[PDB]
Amino acid sequence: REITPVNIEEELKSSYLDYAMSVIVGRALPDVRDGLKPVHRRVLYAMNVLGNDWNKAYKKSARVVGDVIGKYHPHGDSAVYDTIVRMAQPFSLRYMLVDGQGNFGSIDGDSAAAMRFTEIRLAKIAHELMADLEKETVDFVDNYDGTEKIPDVMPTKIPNLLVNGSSGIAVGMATNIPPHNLTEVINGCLAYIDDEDISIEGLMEHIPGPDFPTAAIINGRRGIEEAYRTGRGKVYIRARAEVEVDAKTGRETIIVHEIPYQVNKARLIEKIAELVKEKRVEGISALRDESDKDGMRIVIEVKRDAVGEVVLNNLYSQTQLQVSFGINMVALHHGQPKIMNLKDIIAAFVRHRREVVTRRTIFELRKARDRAHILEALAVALANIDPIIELIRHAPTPAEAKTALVANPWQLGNVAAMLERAGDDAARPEWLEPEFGVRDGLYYLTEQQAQAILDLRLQKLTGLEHEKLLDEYKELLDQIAELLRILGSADRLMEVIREELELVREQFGDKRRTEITAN
Amino acid sequence: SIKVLKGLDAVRKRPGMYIGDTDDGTGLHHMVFEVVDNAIDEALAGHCKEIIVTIHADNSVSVQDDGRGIGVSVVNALSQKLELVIQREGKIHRQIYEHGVPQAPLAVTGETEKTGTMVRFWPSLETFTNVTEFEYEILAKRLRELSFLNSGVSIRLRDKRDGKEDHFHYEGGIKAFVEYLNKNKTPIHPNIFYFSTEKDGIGVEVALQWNDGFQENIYCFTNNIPQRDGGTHLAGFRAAMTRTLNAYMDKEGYSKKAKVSATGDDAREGLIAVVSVKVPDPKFSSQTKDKLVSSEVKSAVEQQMNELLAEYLLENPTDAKIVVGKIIDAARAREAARRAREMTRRKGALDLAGLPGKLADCQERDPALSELYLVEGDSAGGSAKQGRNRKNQAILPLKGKILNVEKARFDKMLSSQEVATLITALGCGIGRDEYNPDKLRYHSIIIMTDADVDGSHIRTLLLTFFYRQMPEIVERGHVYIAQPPLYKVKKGKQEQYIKDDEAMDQYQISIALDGATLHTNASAPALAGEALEKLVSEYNATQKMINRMERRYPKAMLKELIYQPTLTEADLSDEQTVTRWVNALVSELNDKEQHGSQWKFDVHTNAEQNLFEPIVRVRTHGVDTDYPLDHEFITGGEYRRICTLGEKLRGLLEEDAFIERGERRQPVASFEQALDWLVKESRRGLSIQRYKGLGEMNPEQLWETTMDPESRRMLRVTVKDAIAADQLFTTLMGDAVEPRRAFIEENALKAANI
DNA sequence: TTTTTTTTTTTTTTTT
DNA sequence: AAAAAAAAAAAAAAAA
Repeated sequence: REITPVNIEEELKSSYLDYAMSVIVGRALPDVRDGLKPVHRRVLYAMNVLGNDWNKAYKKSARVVGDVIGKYHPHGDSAVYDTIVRMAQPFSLRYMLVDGQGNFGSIDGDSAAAMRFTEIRLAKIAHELMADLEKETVDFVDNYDGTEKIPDVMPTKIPNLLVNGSSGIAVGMATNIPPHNLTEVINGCLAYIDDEDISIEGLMEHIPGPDFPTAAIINGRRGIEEAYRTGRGKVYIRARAEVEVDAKTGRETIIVHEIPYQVNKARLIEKIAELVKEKRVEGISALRDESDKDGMRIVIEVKRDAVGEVVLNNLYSQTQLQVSFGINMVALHHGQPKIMNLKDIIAAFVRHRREVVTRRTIFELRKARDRAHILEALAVALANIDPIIELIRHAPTPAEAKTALVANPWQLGNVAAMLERAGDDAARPEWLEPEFGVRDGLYYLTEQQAQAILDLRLQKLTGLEHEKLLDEYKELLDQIAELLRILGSADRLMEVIREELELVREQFGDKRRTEITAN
Repeated sequence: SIKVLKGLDAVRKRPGMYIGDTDDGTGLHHMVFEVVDNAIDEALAGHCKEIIVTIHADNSVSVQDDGRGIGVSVVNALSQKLELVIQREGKIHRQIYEHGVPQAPLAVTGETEKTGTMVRFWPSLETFTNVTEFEYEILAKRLRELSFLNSGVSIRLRDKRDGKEDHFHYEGGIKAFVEYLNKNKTPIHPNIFYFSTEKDGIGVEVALQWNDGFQENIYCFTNNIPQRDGGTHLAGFRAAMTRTLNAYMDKEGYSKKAKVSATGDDAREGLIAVVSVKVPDPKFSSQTKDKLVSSEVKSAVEQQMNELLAEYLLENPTDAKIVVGKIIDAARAREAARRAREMTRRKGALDLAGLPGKLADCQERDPALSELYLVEGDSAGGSAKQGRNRKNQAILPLKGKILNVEKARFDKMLSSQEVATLITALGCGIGRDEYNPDKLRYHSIIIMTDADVDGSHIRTLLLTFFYRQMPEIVERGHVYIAQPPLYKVKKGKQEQYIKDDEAMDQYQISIALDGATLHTNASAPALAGEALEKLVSEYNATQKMINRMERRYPKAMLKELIYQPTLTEADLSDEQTVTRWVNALVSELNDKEQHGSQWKFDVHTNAEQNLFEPIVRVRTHGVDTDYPLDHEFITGGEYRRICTLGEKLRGLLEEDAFIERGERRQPVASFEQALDWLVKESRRGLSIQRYKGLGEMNPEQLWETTMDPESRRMLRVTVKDAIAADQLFTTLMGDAVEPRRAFIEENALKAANI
């Protein structure tokens, strides 16, 4: 029918549930494993595909935004650029994933330059966030048009969720995770690997609390403990302020050395001015901002008839020098939202690294076995080069040459006999049928091996290349042995994971910025 | 010779997969129509002129031919006998079969030359159940339809048990079809429209005759295959009929005298029509062939109807007068059915009438003959304004997402977006004191948002505005919802518009099964298209269930459980049987393992139920876990679906099984490989165009899809229960978040569950 | 160069 | 105390 009646209840329910599930799964919340939203994941994938390496030259932000919008992200420009701007600026992320050139804003409230002015490049840590992507370590999902494919999750080496934090709003849910120090988070991961039945008290010993990019003070610790036990808690972030007293005269000045997280300095100065004008806060004679690009310095001159400590306490209570940070650790786990505590996040990351390393070893073992098969073909061919060239000359076309090569079993030379029998088993690919290969001192080439022998060039008949093939075969046998050793023992998998985590801690180690105090 | 017996046994093992449902007697008639279809395919080449079908008293069906004279056949495998006599090359030859096994040298001589092959096949009582004899009515109906469609082809029928007879021979063809359809009814004019013009290889035949029943009955065929759901030929037929009749009324001025504009479903009222088409390579929406989706057929039918129906109307003034009188009477009845109303000033070049600048208003001053399209933005507004009907359709583009009036205060409704909406509708909704819905300027308010997630959200916000602020407008049925497509998909000449991702999945399955033949054995006939389609549909349903079960159990184990034998409750009592079953399962899992997982089994002896349940250990990524298949899982319903699909897929692929897609061929070892190959071959020339809103659609594409009343697909918003609607709106759209979270989580769990 | 909405926690105003 | 209203963080829809 042209017109078919629909109830308002069913239409509203279907439309709003589609929107809510779409926002919750896709855009709002992050994934617990790689700690990235789909827009972040697609931006990083587009930059990696373009080749925005940290040591390569910069590229214009417009090119990256157009590449993301055209191929991967169907949701319009000027939000992708906002994501890139937030990822490129150090006062937002504890470890920036984008290396930007130009104006990307400031804590004073200046907006970033337009898309046409700035230039964009990957940070060095973002490469370790995408390590071994080409070794089929993660599942690739299709594009919106089906023309390309995007990773479902990144094979991260950094715990990006705990490290950089997150903040987003879904329809039903809303996530708010603070950033942490990478060294302490890696130490917590190593402690978990050492003892998987580790308590949250031990994880708190290794991870005392969050570490915001803006160095500050965290008043309490009950909020941190509640957040790391239940996944929710309230933290109070204080400003670094000192009532510096003049030696010559009794007048005093309050100098705010550092500011809380996600607090705009311009709005703070404006609000202090508003309170002074309305006389809600007394004792303030003057107000200035003397940030000389050497930190920040907000000078507040106290009057003679004012203690100064009381003025600073009143500024803490009323102004935005104290901010309540409500922790709400909601993230996607197995493609559904879930409130997760510290140990759940660490366990999820370690499971992700287990999966990534196992898939990487499977891919490398398959590649090594295939190359060993091809090298066996080349060695047997160069052992019997004279009858092979005679057969190829006698045949009329390459297809008949391939059929003749496959039909004739080939004698193993002395070099090939010593090479192949030293390898023994554990070098044939799994898919290879038992008919082919060495059988009673006579090789049986496949169609692929005959094709490879036909593709052999005359350069390989030189004396050096046969020794090169022998050495490469020995190296591949050793690599296959090491890969089988990793895939066999469950402890060697954790040895590899621990070595990778220790190397990541060594390369990107950093010191604490925020202080946890007792009050 | 040995290969033939393998094919006959393959057909006879699963006769329902090939011929159809044998229980209700459809298979016997399908066999008869297979033989008759072979005869008619012979007849289409201008050789045969007589097909004497018979129904002997011995429960046997002869299909005689007088034509020209002519693997493993499906028809002779099921039937317990054949009597093949071919009177070719001046000598009569004879062959005898028995369950497909010939017993002769297949070469005999006889007197008289003649032509044609007569085949008396005897259906086997073993394969078919509950229907032994043949219903004369079904064969008579289908043979008469074939006689109508294949004009100038005698089709005798002689029921020898009763002595009945028939002789279907109609040289008129489609005109005879219309006469047969209208013989019981009362046609309103004597002549019958008819043409049989062919163009570009698409032979088209159409006929028409109106009657007094005010019922629509349009039948359509494609290569003598009926289409229940119409298709492109039906759409082109309707478009051409409406265009020609509207142009005729405009030219002669009948409409001005009546002061009423006829539309679709008035011309089609009281209509009998047949639309026979002959495409060389037709394309259907499914293997049932209930809908033709061939893009080339609409244009041919449209052009030929547009020429020849107008030509017929010019040369038949009396019948045109009678049909136009009927259409005028129907239009007058429709006009009388409407609610009272008054004319409204419309925005125009001379007079703007104090309406918004963004309103692209229409020319019709009468509400109930005008429409308003509420679109999402200015680019969508431009795309909709470029393609529309200026007489009827007005456009009022919004600006992104609008206020949530549920959360917002009444005084917060001072936004430019909502004031612009209120001015155009002119219900005076602001204040709830001047709100008079009788002064509504359009009696059709169409929420034509984009076809994506945020379009759905904006649709919900608009529905909140219309339900909360203008509740009587929703009650009276003025609010409509358009359904623009999200995807356009093209394979060379073929083109289709797809609304949802579920429709995209169905379309992908349809291409995968398009022209695909699956052979269980190397020497055996292909499966029926409908049987393979049902197999693939059930397979995808079980795969979706297994994906839902991915957290509880590994996907590999559940996928392997399809091919293993079933484990009933009685099996759980025996220690040995469960051990053998789980050992076979784990060995099969270990053999086909492409990753590092290592599968092991154990059996836990329950002292309460006195059973021996199995456990499936797995060591994946170095993590060891156990998955006991408890008593709940064995009778859980999920395992019932897995077992039913397993019973269907135990032995559908022997060692030498293969599939084909015309020229291309592929041997297969599992149904997964066949499905993957079919999908991969389907997506070769494919190209999907996703529309990120109406600004990416051309105005012609937007007009063809969801602005034309002929091809429109709308929905009227209605309120079944006021209380339930109020509760749902308050929960989903109110200030409190906890009921919204509970609703979302409950629906997520419901989706995860059954 | 500039502006309007959706969405959820959390705080601050302000008004009673 | 109470209750409502406003603003702000980040991904999305829209334009001027």
